Amino acid sequence: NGPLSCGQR
Amino acid sequence: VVGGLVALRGAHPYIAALYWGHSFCAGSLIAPCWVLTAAHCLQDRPAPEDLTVVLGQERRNHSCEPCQTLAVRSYRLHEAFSPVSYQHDLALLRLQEDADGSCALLSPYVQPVCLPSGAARPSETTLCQVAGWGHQFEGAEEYASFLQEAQVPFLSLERCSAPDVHGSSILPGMLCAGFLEGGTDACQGDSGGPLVCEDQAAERRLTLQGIISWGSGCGDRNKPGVYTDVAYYLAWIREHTVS
Repeated sequence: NGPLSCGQR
Repeated sequence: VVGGLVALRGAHPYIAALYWGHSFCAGSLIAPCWVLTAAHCLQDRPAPEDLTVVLGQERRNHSCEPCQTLAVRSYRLHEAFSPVSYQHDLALLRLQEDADGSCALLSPYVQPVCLPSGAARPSETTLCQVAGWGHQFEGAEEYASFLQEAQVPFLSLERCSAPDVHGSSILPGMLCAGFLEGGTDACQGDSGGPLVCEDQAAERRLTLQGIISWGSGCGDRNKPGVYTDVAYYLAWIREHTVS
């Protein structure tokens, strides 16, 4: 799990 | 919000509610210790101690079970904010950390919203969501109790700064969203609230791209709501957020 990146994919 | 419906409890974890004295404003959690709101909400420069921030709230001014109430350590309005033109209408709220050094206690109902890319070129194509506890119509007696949300399309500046719509009023740092035919819009008491729009580039696909700022009427034709362009101020947010 953990946090999901806000970075562009 | 006009032309919108009630938002489900888990729909808006990033929205913040700001209370002080007799006034009210909304805001967006952009980081566990940082809330982004509209500067004109604080143009009166009320003391931080007076300020109260409530996260994970669904009903306005109602205590709830995932509701978290926080104090405001300090806040900063944009240096170039004008109370006349509403240009540069954004402000940062630094939340007060507790004994554990934590500010916002993150949960499925309290989570920060992703900041926008900005480098991307937004077409009118982009669809957005606007949320708030403001009036549901221009004549409305009272603010909404439940959080209202509405789907609105992003509107290009060139179209926006058009004579028919808002004309000269629109300035750099501003963006518009809504239907020129009207019907759905942000309304008074929605100020400071989030405008979350589609970003296909982003992994989360949804970023905070606007702060509810101003407009003329609620939902009036050819008079879309005007927002602060968050992407225009990323450097400013980075710079003072880092503090």
